[PDB]
Amino acid sequence: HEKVTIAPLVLLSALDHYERTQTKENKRCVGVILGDANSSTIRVTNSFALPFEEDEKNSDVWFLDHNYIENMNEMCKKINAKEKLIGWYHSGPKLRASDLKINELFKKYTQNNPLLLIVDVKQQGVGLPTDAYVAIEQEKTFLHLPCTIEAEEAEEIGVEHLLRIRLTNQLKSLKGLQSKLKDVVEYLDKVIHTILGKLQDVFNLNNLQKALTVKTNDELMVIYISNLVRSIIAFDDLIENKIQNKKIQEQRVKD
Amino acid sequence: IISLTYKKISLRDICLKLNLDSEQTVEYMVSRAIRDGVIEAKINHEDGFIETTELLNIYDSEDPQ
Amino acid sequence: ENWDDVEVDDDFTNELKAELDRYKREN
Amino acid sequence: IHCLAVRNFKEAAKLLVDSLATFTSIELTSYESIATYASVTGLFTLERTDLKSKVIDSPELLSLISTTAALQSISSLTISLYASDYASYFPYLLETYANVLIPCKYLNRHADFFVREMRRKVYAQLLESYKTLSLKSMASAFGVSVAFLDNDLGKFIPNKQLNCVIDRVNGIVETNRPDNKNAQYHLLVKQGDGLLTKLQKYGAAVR
Repeated sequence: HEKVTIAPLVLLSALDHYERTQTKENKRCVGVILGDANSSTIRVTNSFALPFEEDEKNSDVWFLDHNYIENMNEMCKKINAKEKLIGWYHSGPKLRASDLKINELFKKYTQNNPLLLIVDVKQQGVGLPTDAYVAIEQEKTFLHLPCTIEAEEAEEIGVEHLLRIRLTNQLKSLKGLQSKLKDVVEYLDKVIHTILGKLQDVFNLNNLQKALTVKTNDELMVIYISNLVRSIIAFDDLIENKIQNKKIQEQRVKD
Repeated sequence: IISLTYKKISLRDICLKLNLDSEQTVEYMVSRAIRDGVIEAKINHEDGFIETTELLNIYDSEDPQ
Repeated sequence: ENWDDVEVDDDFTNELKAELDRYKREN
Repeated sequence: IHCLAVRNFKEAAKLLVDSLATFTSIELTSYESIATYASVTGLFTLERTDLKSKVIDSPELLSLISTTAALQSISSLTISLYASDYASYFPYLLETYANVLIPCKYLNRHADFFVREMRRKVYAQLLESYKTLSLKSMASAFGVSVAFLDNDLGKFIPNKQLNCVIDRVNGIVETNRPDNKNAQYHLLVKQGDGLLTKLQKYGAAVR
C-alpha cells in the first residue's frame, strides 16, 4: 500500500487552530493540506485553515469557504510551484457522517483521490494518534494508511530548537485490547458488520504461540552466548584502562 | 562408568565385571544412584536389562537458560 | 595430559598378541 | 622436533608432512628419519581427504616405499586405514610399534599413548558405516575376538571419545549422534569459565 507522511509544520498548524478559531463544545475545524500524492509516499509540506460551522442538533447544516481555495493559488504558486491540493484535514478526534458529502465539493479542484486526514487536538493518545484515510470505491470506504513524521532541514531545525523501549509498547498494546473490549460491551447493550468478520482472525492466528516454544528457545540461548563472548570483551576495555590508570598514578606519586 | 558404555545391559553381565555378590544386589544399587539424579535410567525386570532414560538433546529444553 | 599421561595405559601389551591365538585357531 | 615432546600432533602435521623434498641436515637428521615421522602426525589432524594426497599419492613417500620396505608405516598403515579394513589393520599395529615407535626417542616416550589415537580412528570410521550391527557379525567379519572387543571400547566410550550404544541382550551395537548442538556448547562452558577464572584471579591480584 501507499504511505502518508505529515510534517510537524502541518501538525502544529492544525493543533494551534483549536484556540485560534475558538473551537469548543466538541466542534471541528476543517483545514486543507498541500502535498505531492503522485509518489508512493504522500508528504504534506503545507497546510491552511477553512471556516467551518456545524449545528450540534442538525447535521445537514455546514459552512465551507470555496473562495479561499482560489486565494492560495495566487500566493503559493508564486513561491512553490509544486504544491497542489491533495485533500483536507479535520481537527476532530473522530470522523462524523458528514465527511462523505465533503468529498463532493473538493473533487473538482483536486487532480487525484482526495486524502482524509484526522488530527487529534486533545493529545490524549500515545505515539502519533494522527491518522489518514483514503476514500475509494467500496459504496465508498476509507482505506487507512500509516502516518510518519517528515525528516527535513525545514522541520527538524525548528523542532530541536523549541524542545532543546518495550515499556512504551506495553501501554500501546492496552489501547488495542480495550478498544475491542468496549466495542463488545456497547454492542451487547444496544442489541440484546465488518468487525465481526475480522474479529476471529486474531483468535485463530496466545495459546497457539506455545507450540513453537521448543523451537523458540533455540535462538534465545544464542543471544546469551553472544552476550557471553561480549562480556569477556567488556572486561578487555576495563582492565586495560586500569593498567593505563595505574601508570598515571605512578607518575603522580613521583610528582 | 558401565552405564555410559552400555545403554542396555543384562543383569548378570555387570556381576562378571565388578565381581559383585549376587544378581539381586546389583539390581537394587542402581535405584539408589538415581535418587540424586546421577544415572537417570530405568530397570526393566520383565525384559531382563537396564535401559538408560537419558536421550541427551537438552538444546530444546530450558535448562541451559 | 588430560586422562592420558596421569594413568598411562598399563594394558594392550600381552593381550594384543593373544588376539592372534583365537584368530588362527577357531578360523 | 619440539612438537613431538609437547604432544602437539597438530602444528607438526603442517610442517613435517607437507614440505619440500629434501630437508637434509646431515649430522643432525637425515632424509629417511624425517620422512618416518610424516606418518606419525599425519594420521591425527589430516582427515581421509589429505591422506590420499599428501601421504599416499605424495611423490615424496612413493620413492621411500620402493627403497626401504622395513618401515611398514607410511605404506601398510596408510593402505589399511584408507580401506577401513580391520582385518589387515591389526597385524600392522604391532609391527610398526616395535620397529618404529620403540627405537625412536621422540616416539617411545609416547608409544601406547600414540597407539590409543590410531585405534580410535578406525573405530570412528566404521561407526559411520552402519547403524545397527550384531556383535557376532562384526567379530566374524574383521576377525576380532568378542572378549577383546569389550576392553577396546571400554577405554573410550566412558571418556566421551566416541558415542556408541551396545545392546548385550541381542548382541548388537548401535550408533549414537556423532555431533549435536548441546555437545558443542559444553566445550564452551570450560573455555568460558576458564577465561573468567584468569580475569577474576589476576584482576584481584593487581589492585
